Amino acid sequence: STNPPPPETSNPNKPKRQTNQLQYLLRVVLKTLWKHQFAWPFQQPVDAVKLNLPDYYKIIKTPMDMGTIKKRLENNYYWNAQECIQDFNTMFTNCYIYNKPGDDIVLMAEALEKLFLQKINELPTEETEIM
Ligand SMILES: CCOC(=O)c1ccc(-c2csc3c(=O)cc(N4CCOCC4)oc23)cc1
Repeated sequence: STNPPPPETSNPNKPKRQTNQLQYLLRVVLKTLWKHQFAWPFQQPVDAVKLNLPDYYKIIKTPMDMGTIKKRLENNYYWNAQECIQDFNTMFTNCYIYNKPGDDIVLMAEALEKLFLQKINELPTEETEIM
């Protein structure tokens, strides 16, 4: 068709780790985002073939979505919280560079992003490890 396989969520070489900030991201930030009115387009990888998105994978070199992010959180895939935050920003900016400003999907991403920036500002200022 063809869609690339979902992004990796497990790191054999890359070391596993957990912090109170990654914990807050999973148990609070992502839980709030997941039930937003506009979460559903971002809950799984973009099926660009079924959606007939021309050149989507030529233009979007790093596909990203909240289902991948959630599983990476559940797999301690991230070293720290800022790494998780980068995947969220990649998901939002993917949508902004691919679509006309002000389109429906862009409005949905913008509203999710606005909620996301609000919740990540509740993150503990100090990072502390977890077993
Ligand atoms: C089977 C039903 O699922 C959906 O309705 C669905 C799922 C994911 C997306 C989505 C996520 S990012 C993104 C993008 O960057 C651009 C497009 N477009 C643009 C051209 O109009 C059409 C959707 O869609 C998406 C959109 C709809």
